[PDB]
Amino acid sequence: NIESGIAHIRSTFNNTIVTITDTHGNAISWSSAGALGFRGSRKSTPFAAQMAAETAAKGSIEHGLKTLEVTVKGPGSGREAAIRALQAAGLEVTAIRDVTP
Amino acid sequence: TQERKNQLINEFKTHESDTGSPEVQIAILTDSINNLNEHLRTHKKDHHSRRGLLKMVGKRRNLLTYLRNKDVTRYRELINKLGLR
Amino acid sequence: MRKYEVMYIIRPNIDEESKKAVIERFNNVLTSNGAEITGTKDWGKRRLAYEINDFRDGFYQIVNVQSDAAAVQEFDRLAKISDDIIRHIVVKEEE
Amino acid sequence: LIEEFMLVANETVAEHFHWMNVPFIYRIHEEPNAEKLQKFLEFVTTFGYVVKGTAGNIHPRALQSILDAVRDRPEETVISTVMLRSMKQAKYDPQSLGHFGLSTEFYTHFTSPIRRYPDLIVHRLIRTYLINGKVDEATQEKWAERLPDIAEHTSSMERRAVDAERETDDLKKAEYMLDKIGEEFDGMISSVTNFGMFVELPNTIEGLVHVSFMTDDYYRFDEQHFAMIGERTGNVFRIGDEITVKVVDVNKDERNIDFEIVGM
Amino acid sequence: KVCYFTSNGITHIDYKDVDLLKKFVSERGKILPRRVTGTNAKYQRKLTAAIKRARQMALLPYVS
RNA sequence: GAACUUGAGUGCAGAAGAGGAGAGUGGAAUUCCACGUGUAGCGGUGAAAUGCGUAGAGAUGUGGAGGAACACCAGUGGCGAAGGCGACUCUCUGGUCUGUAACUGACGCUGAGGAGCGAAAGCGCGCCGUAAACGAUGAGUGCUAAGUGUUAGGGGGUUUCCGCCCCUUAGUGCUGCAGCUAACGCAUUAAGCACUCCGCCUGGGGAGU
RNA sequence: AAAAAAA
Repeated sequence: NIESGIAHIRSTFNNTIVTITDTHGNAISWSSAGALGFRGSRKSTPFAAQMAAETAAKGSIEHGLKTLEVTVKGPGSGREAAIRALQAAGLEVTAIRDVTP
Repeated sequence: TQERKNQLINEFKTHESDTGSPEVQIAILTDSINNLNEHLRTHKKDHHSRRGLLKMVGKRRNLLTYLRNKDVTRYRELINKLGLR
Repeated sequence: MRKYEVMYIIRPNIDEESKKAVIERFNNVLTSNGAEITGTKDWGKRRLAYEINDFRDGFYQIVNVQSDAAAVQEFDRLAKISDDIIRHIVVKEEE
Repeated sequence: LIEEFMLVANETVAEHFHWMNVPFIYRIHEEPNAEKLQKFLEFVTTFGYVVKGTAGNIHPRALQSILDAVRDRPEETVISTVMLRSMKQAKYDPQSLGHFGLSTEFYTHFTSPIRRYPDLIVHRLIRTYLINGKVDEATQEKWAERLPDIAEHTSSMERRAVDAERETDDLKKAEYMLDKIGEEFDGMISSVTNFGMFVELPNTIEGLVHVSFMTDDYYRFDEQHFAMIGERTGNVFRIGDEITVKVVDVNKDERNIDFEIVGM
Repeated sequence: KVCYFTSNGITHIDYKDVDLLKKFVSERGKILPRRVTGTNAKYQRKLTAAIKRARQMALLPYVS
């Protein structure tokens, strides 16, 4: 049971993972386009991004999260939708970060 | 430093307003050379500094040579006082 | 000697008494090594832009001094060692 | 100055008649389209902003807080333009539904009855309800029957007027520039469609630049990052960029103006 | 497009003035180019040292 | 022999710089691993195979490989003799530019040989040290239309500084006369017109043998 | 392609 946390979205060209953690980086929950049953083209899409983002977000709200810091990696098209999806799930987003090298 | 430079000028000037005499110039150069030789003793691999030195030494030598042909007395006085060969 | 501006961040998890001890210690370090303190501001607890040694805030001090390298370099040496001063920066003032 | 006075007058009249609970005409502005706004909120996340709101229920203040932040930046014209593309239109209506753009729940037009029929109606309703004191049920039922048709008609006539005024502006804008052939101008990239590029000159005159005139490279429209991406030369033409352009084809009849990429 | 530093008679930018420097970074933290802030090259360089000195002492953030 | 100040240099004032050697420190990546949580896919994708893994992977946090570099700024911008030189701070240190002329009074230029610096080399920090180590153009000096941009200064103008205009020094670009050129081109950063000194060439192979 | 508001 924790309130504040980070959401590490990895949107690649092939897949969207979404982990959510605490401030110490311990995984609270996660979901992904592949674990959403999307396959091939669909895993790349921003539809599958929001699906995974919300699937893990709603998993985090069970543990009782409210505020998320986001961190993004990878060049995929999913970050845009996924981050809105964290706001649309209910969780308020503060600091955005794009940690893409 | 500028205070050192101000001592040196007063010590070696050939009249009151003189800063442009070889005596003066060589004195100043002599100090800069001794300070930079010291710099290079610690920082051996500081090549770009060494190039600067080599030009300073050159500037010295040309002034001394200049002095030597102008007035040999002044030339002797100056090399003794500074401690050059 | 030449003007410097010594700015450091004391960790946010200390008492004001312990804080004053740090300032006095480090102002003593500088003056002991032949510095003279012209100024000593205190910005107070500010939020850091990022997390330093797992602290999200810290007590900014800002000491103007006039000294030789030895003073500043001694401050630098001890400010590294000290676990109270989490970060610092010496800077020359450009006249 | 005059804007603010007319606004407070209009709000005060609208508020009074809301609390009177009689049939009245209002000037409403709905909340923005949730799909278009969704694309806007994504778009402003490309730059690292976070808007404290959802696409269903965004507060006007949140959209102002973006507009303030971007002031004097490379993300100023871009954001502002995509915020408009998510905005709607205002219309008259008998129901007090609020004015999103002015962030007030009570708005009507009272202050221009020479030139707006809904202002002449408000004046008659003021004379009916306040001056004559006629707040009987039969008077209300008569106005309640008449106002919806007036509101819908007048809102249609406003849109028709604005479209016509713009059409004539764009028409005479070409007429002005039937001698600008060749003359280069330093005007910003105002829009990037897939069929070319649209460049506003400082004086609010826009013109087109197809890949037909993007002669150097085979550019491509990145929707997510609102921009033109060339590959053969490796170029980048985002929106809001200060660039140079030349008038080639002012065809007045269709109200076309064309540019060419002089450069950036 | 004017140089803020020339315009307002400023000769020395200070890495301690956080809100002054803040006008010359993006939200992520990226130093905004001369072409967009209209700064003079002289000051752009003074500005950039200051921003980096700021960043070191956690007055400003690092990029994205 | 004497005299001189314009070349050269010293003062004095100011200026800019990723110039050099030290020595600390910053954020980051990167990812060998050890382990903290977590738990089913991670994927590669023409999209599938190809891999793979629950014995906990991916994603994820701190020891940590700790060795490398410094995203924005960043500019055919700056500095350097060249090769080069870009996080921040301090320490030590080299050169250049502008202004004033207080001083010296030709102290200057070039420079075989020599010495030093000097890539991936090539190879045991050492040697090696040849090098599209080719803006394909030696150094120094003076002279010979313009126009325009940019970097670091100076003088002036109105004008409150700013701003905007004029003049000027040094650098760095673009365009362009005269002249030069086989042509292409170069053109006050000359490949023009001159003088000093150095390096170098004399058909292609054979042969850099 | 084009928001309020004003004309």
